[PDB]
Amino acid sequence: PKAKIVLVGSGMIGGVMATLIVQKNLGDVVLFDIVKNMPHGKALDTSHTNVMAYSNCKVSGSNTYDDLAGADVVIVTAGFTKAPGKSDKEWNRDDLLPLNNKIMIEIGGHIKKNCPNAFIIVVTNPVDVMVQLLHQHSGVPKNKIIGLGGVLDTSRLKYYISQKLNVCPRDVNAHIVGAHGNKMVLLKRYITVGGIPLQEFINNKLISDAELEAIFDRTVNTALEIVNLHASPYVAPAAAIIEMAESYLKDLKKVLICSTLLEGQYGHSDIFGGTPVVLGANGVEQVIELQLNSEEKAKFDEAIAETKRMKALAH
Amino acid sequence: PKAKIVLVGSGMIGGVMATLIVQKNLGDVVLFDIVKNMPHGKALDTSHTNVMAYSNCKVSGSNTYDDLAGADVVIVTAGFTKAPGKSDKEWNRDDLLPLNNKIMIEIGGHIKKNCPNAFIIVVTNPVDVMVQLLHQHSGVPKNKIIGLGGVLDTSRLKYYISQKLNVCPRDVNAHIVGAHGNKMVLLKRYITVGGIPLQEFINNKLISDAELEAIFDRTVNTALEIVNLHASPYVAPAAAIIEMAESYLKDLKKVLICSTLLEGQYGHSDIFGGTPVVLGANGVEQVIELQLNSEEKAKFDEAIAETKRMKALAH
Amino acid sequence: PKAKIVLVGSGMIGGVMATLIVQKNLGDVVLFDIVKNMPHGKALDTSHTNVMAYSNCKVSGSNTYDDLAGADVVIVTAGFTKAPGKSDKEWNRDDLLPLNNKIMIEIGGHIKKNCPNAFIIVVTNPVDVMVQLLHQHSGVPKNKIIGLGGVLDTSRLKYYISQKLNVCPRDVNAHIVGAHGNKMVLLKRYITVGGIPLQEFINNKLISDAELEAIFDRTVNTALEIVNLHASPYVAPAAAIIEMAESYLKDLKKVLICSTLLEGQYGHSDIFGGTPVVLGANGVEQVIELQLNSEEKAKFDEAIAETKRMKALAH
Amino acid sequence: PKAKIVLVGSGMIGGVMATLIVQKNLGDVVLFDIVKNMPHGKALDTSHTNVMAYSNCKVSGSNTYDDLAGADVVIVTAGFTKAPGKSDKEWNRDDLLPLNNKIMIEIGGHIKKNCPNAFIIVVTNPVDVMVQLLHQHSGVPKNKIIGLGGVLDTSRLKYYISQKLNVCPRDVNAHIVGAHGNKMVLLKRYITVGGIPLQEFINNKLISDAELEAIFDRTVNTALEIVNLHASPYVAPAAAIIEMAESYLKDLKKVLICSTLLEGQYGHSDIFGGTPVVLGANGVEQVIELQLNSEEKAKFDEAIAETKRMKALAH
Ligand SMILES: NC(=O)C1=CN([C@@H]2O[C@H](COP(=O)(O)OP(=O)(O)OC[C@H]3O[C@@H](n4cnc5c(N)ncnc54)[C@H](O)[C@@H]3O)[C@@H](O)[C@H]2O)C=CC1
Ligand SMILES: NC(=O)C1=CN([C@@H]2O[C@H](COP(=O)(O)OP(=O)(O)OC[C@H]3O[C@@H](n4cnc5c(N)ncnc54)[C@H](O)[C@@H]3O)[C@@H](O)[C@H]2O)C=CC1
Ligand SMILES: NC(=O)C1=CN([C@@H]2O[C@H](COP(=O)(O)OP(=O)(O)OC[C@H]3O[C@@H](n4cnc5c(N)ncnc54)[C@H](O)[C@@H]3O)[C@@H](O)[C@H]2O)C=CC1
Ligand SMILES: NC(=O)C1=CN([C@@H]2O[C@H](COP(=O)(O)OP(=O)(O)OC[C@H]3O[C@@H](n4cnc5c(N)ncnc54)[C@H](O)[C@@H]3O)[C@@H](O)[C@H]2O)C=CC1
Ligand SMILES: O=C(O)c1nsnc1O
Ligand SMILES: O=C(O)c1nsnc1O
Ligand SMILES: O=C(O)c1nsnc1O
Ligand SMILES: O=C(O)c1nsnc1O
Repeated sequence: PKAKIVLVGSGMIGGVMATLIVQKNLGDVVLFDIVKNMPHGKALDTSHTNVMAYSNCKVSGSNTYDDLAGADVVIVTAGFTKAPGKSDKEWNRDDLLPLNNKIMIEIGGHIKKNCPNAFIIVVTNPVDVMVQLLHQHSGVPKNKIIGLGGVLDTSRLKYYISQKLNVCPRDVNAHIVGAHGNKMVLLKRYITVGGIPLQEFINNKLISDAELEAIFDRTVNTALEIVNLHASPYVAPAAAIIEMAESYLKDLKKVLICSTLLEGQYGHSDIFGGTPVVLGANGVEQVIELQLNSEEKAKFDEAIAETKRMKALAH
Repeated sequence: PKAKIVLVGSGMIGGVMATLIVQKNLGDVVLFDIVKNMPHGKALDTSHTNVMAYSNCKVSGSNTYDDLAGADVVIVTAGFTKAPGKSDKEWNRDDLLPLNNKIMIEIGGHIKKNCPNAFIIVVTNPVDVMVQLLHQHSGVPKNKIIGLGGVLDTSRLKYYISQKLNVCPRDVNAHIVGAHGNKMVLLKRYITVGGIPLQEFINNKLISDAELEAIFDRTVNTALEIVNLHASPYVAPAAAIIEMAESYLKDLKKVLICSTLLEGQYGHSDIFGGTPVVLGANGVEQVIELQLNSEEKAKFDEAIAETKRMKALAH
Repeated sequence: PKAKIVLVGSGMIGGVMATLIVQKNLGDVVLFDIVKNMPHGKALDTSHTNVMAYSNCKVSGSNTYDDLAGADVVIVTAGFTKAPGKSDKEWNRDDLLPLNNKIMIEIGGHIKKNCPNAFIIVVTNPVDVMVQLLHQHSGVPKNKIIGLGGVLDTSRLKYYISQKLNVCPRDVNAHIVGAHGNKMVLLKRYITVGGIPLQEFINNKLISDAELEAIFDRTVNTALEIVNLHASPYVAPAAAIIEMAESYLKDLKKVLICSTLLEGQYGHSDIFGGTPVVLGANGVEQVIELQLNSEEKAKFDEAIAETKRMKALAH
Repeated sequence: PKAKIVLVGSGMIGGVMATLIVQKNLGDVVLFDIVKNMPHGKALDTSHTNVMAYSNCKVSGSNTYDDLAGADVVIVTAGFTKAPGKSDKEWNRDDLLPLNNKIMIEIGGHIKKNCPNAFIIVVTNPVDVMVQLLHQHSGVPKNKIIGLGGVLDTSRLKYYISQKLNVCPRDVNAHIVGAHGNKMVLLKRYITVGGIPLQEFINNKLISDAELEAIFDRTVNTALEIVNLHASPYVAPAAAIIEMAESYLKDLKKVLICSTLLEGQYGHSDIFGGTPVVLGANGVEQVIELQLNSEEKAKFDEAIAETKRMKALAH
């Protein structure tokens, strides 16, 4: 029987996710939200695309937490997108902390009761904090919950480099680790193009170090760039989440960078941080530790310290 | 070289269209709008999905009409979604008439100048009126412009019946003609399930005539149902438009119900109305005239009369 | 975890099936055959396409019946393609009877022992006979075993008509029932184009009755036409089988014409015959009985009588 | 209008290619061969899959060279698969030289006359020799003709490593250069897993150097392994060719290792050899030169020397 996918939060990212799930025929979808009627409306609209897509996925709205019962995958976007009061210039994910904390606790209790065996993907910011909080309150095993970060951050870095080099976007591979936010760690040493070290393209003057520095800055500030032009990013975040959910559902075993519980990797324990993992039928099947140098490790440490700082304020 | 697809209007439907184009690798996309910066922001967000989708489609924003130059396909959603002043209870597509008319004229002039050989899909309501107005002002051949209607309306009818019968949505086929709006003509006689007349399923008590009447009413009022729950429909409309655009771009020759210039079919000329057409490389390759009975023709006439009434008020 | 799909028979059709399964990422594949080493060779070749296809399906060869253990779907092509001694001019599926009978019994015993809960698709000719024999010896429920016939036969009829009318092949729908072989029943009354009765296109002189008669004859004799040009058909048969297997695996609920146990439909019981069925997670979820007229019923009876004649000779 | 793809040679690889083209709706297909009727038979069988695939690609057979007229892409598999007289134990691509040389000249003349603007992919062995011969006789620009090699060879290396590491096959990237045959150059230094250097996985004892040496040997001898089990490889070769053809047709700009004219790269000129190239709308858009060390260069030189040796014998 089809997988049951519950989207806890039916806002902008939730809507794109439901659309992409039907396009890919991935499973039945529940759009859950605290807002009355809205999820039912989005679900109805989305359900009709089964015709155009040649798919057969139910799409239903919900205002009832117990509809989590029987969930195979739960995706959590519930929460605030901006500190009610701060300008778009001064956004920052850190300010979402006080707004989204209590929400993870409430959701965690309902997961523990209704679907303790579900695979969980957390999106709510600041994600590296929120994911651990949900882990602690839902009681699920460490191999069954991850947070969105690296797939999204690297899509931007990969894309921008592919534009400069005039190659297929997917042919650029790259790693961003530690945390999802302004302290994200961009690993220049681990960038490849068609499996070839980026340094060879730099040596050939096909792309310069200065151009790469500008792309790095653009990558870190992308969410901000989009807000200064439109609104909180939702299309690419949704596509990133679905790539993760799909790897689990279809046992693809893709290597994808996500927030996961660290147990000594990079010298860190008792905290979640971004690192390449392998996602398949058993959830997080492997946690891959990059063999970072001391300079890279120092930056990783800065990222973890910021997650810890915000974790303390959420309590 | 890739097709160039210009979305004239970068609102809700435009955003889903850009997303679906990248998912399907259909061509380069321009999100054009009169609103400053917003299209650039949506384009940036959407562009990153090339990575997750294994695609290579440029996505760019625009505030400049001359970016229509070189367009292979132009999709027009530009306009108003609601009479600024009327409640959601009392919506009606007819009220969008005074709000969207001048916009078609302006767009038509820019198409004539920049991309006279493009294939045009009109979405702005009331669509059967707006499409003819754009046809007259853009100067394009009758085989190169159509309006959205039947693919969207029938997706709802097909979906609702498939739910009751527990079969694949695409396996239900159905026809709604005349016009897109409250006078749409639902043809009960032309419904099939797996290619089998629906009447056989009625004879077998698998679905009743009364159940079908309720589905018919729900179908006509779907846009209203969604607004009373959320907002103007955008996900299914977008998927319907892309199915049409894809048939053209890839020379699929799909039979799809769209608004097209009538030249004697059903007894009507000099007006656009909804009817099955074949869409391929040469645009509207065939206009199919259903052999309607007198009772069905009477309803078709009512639909055309309403298009004519609104056409007169737009002038 | 991924579905396990065992192909009992690794000849021409088995090879295309394995290829298509990897293309669609449908599940792990076992190519089983009595021929030593050959299945291992085909499996190795096919396994490499996971790279090009972005898939992750194991493909393994087997010469051991107990590898049926854990099978979710079993597809049976094992047997003879031609009476060793008869020319290509005089082929006939009936002559395969004495060559393939004992093989179904042997396979059935291994299914009963190793995978009694698997969904079975039988291909070996004459299929309407062989499928019932396998049903009786494997002990599986009637909703869990079907035979290939109508999806393949109608693909030809649909294709040939689409060529004449210049429309998308999938837009032509049609029904062929009773049995797969020279007595197949072509139902002219149940042909549609874009959901529209074919008779309307005949009335419009877009296709004539005489042209349709020629297409009907070509359809019945297609296997023979291909043999007189090349060899036993294998590419379309494989695609037809995979469409069936996919509907089951992904709970699509497609209406597809297949050989299934009749329990009074068309007046027949205790025999398998071709009729539209709905295929989903629970196997044959629905058996649809077409409301045939007496002339059509007479032809259906002729088809069943031929299945019965050959059934008797197989015993 | 749809691309026209002519398969010059309708044997085993040609058949899989036609099937995959229809699955992907890539363009119209002509199966050309010198064997009477056979291509027509395969074309007929394959054409029916348009129904199951939701595609609309014509598939036609041909025994007439002038059907090359209007070709957008030409794929050449025409020739011998084995020296008529040598055992399967002692195969070797070198022995195909005397059997396939005159065939390239004949085909080249017909291309120059009928489709001088087509993009050409050469498969016939020994490929690095045959591709240059076809280049010289067809008169096409150097950016419009390539040979199959690295995409196929690396699929095996990538696959075998992915099996050991339990990750998605596509997540392993690797490079094999110089020539397609027993002198292929496997570059251990350029292997990555999820974009991470393979050496990190070796350091972590997840895979050993000894295991990699065995995989390397298996990779070079794969064609032989399959023949000792079944027959000349055809499924993966076909998938590799289609990935190349698709990158061209859809302007994907994928980095793919293929045989191309060298003009100083690696110190070599006036010969074709395997190296990463970028394939898009303009054919070979970029030729990428790996920054090989002296030890790797020495092996590249050995590969080129073997191509030169056989080139001389073909004249
Ligand atoms: N991890 C990452 O890489 C990214 C994280 N995000 C974060 O994801 C979150 C969602 O983003 P959007 O969808 O754009 O926001 P949105 O505001 O459009 O949607 C959030 C929805 O959650 C609902 N909600 C509030 N409490 C709830 C509860 N208890 N249960 C269910 N629903 C509840 C709200 O009514 C709202 O509809 C934000 O915190 C954003 O910062 C956004 C992009 C990327
Ligand atoms: N034909 C059909 O079956 C359907 C038609 N529609 C109609 O499509 C239209 C668009 O719907 P949505 O995208 O939801 O509305 P929306 O309001 O979200 O987007 C409309 C966009 O057009 C822009 N615009 C205004 N004048 C313009 C101009 N001269 N050039 C370019 N852009 C301009 C606006 O700034 C706005 O961003 C509405 O009229 C709606 O009624 C909606 C659903 C179905
Ligand atoms: N139902 C339908 O619409 C169609 C049915 N067919 C039938 O399907 C059958 C297979 O066709 P092809 O693949 O082209 O034939 P094929 O001859 O290429 O393959 C048959 C394979 O079965 C193997 N085999 C024999 N006994 C076996 C056993 N006990 N267990 C496992 N394998 C065994 C043979 O070694 C051979 O490799 C034929 O009977 C053909 O008539 C073919 C096309 C359509
Ligand atoms: N480059 C690579 O990585 C690989 C190359 N190959 C080579 O590709 C070639 C084809 O392989 P298969 O399809 O398995 O062989 P095959 O023997 O099944 O097909 C070759 C076909 O070419 C036909 N032919 C002969 N002369 C012709 C002409 N003048 N015009 C058109 N057709 C002609 C033959 O009748 C035959 O049907 C072989 O040389 C093989 O060694 C095979 C695998 C990989
Ligand atoms: O990175 C993003 O796209 C983003 N938008 S709002 N919150 C985020 O993490
Ligand atoms: O039918 C619709 O989905 C619709 N929403 S607003 N305007 C429309 O025609
Ligand atoms: O119908 C067919 O394609 C066929 N080829 S051999 N046996 C068959 O039923
Ligand atoms: O490498 C191969 O798959 C092959 N089979 S025969 N000739 C070849 O190059």
